[PDB]
Amino acid sequence: NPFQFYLTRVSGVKPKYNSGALHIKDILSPLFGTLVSSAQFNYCFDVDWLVKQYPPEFRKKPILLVHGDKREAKAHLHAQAKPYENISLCQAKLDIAFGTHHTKMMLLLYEEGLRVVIHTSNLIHADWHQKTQGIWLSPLYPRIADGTHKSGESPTHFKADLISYLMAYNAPSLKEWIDVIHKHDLSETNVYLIGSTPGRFQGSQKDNWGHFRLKKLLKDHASSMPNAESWPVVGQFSSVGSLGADESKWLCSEFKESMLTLGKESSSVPLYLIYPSVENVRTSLEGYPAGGSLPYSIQTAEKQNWLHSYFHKWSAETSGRSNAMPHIKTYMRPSPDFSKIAWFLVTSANLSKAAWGALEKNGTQLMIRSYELGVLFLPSAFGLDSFKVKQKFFAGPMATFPVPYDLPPELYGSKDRPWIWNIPYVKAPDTHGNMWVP
Ligand SMILES: O=C(O)c1ccc(Nc2c(-c3ccccc3)nc3ccccn23)cc1C(=O)O
Repeated sequence: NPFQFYLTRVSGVKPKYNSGALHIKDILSPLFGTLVSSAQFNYCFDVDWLVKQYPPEFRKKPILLVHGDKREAKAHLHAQAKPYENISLCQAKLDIAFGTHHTKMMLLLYEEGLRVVIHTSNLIHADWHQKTQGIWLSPLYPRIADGTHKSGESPTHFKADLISYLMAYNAPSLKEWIDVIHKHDLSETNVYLIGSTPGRFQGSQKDNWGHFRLKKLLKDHASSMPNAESWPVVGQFSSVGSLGADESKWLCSEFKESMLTLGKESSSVPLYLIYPSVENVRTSLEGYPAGGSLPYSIQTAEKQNWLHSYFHKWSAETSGRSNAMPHIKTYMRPSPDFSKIAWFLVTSANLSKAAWGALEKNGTQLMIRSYELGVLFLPSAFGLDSFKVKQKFFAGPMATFPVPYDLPPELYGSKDRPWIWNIPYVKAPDTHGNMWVP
């Protein structure tokens, strides 16, 4: 397959549903390369667990942890890492209030080349155990011969865009990794990078990040088809921010408008949002504890009940993962009968203004609070007009895209409610016999 899009292994499903999946131990194995150095960008870290995921022969190679923690949280992380002299830490600046470092990425420098892994999992045991998570694996990028002058650039501009993303941190440990990337040939990359970094962007910078970055890529590298207004937008996420008092404030004004862009010329497009119901969580492999990783607070939800009429259940029979709660985030543009898609994005970005950006200053400035990172699959980058949806995720033409959940999405029933993590659920017990008492 050309897409190199994987799910994480789920403990408890039948082997046929883990055949093409990846555990973190697989990603870090010597079969993927002989490790020299690695950088782990993430939100949450269990350092003791993380080091055990590297092969024993590689556990003393340098590791850089890129994080957003401050004050006591930062001290706790440093305390976690001090037993390991090979671990350095880089604190990503978060100068806008309520931002987080939410990017999940591995930079893996080998004796044989370089690999980039952009994924959705925190570096803790539970995120790789029984959750639905996504992984994009880059090709093995060879080193450019010393003395040779070539760009090493892809038709999707991935090398320059990844360097641009890392430059935004303004961090000396990441300048080292920028120099490493400069020395490698990334020309085989067929995905577009979509990043978010904190800031207020206007003018030439407005299209660099967040949902304006997505809009720019869809304008430049997708084509609008007849009946485009009938191709829905699907968003699928594990957290929801405060979106405003009605859909006109952000969701259906600037976010949806970016998502429905196709081609270069100048809305009744259906919008499907997939987010676990209480019942999805209760009957999940983890039970109610799965909702500890679906952080939608009652305070936020009570101010936007209008939003929940967009919500659809999690269902993933296609990948055997209906009971493996999603921590992957995905966005895509299917055809009206869900048999094709115009594009697919896997990312760390949840459904929030912090992650995607919100327009400010009379529409001239895009303000982003957080770091986020994802990769965009466009048919044009594969010589295609659209992708055909693979009918079974782990089944066999290779030009069909493996969508990891069921289509069409199923609307919440009248008795369903969105998972809200800080209220109790004491009416029916979960798969482990327990209630939920926050
Ligand atoms: O992707 C996701 O679902 C996700 C969502 C939120 C998040 N950070 C976070 C948490 C928190 C704290 C402890 C345990 C779980 C979440 N609380 C707040 C409050 C405000 C802003 C961010 N917050 C991290 C992730 C991730 O998994 O990276």
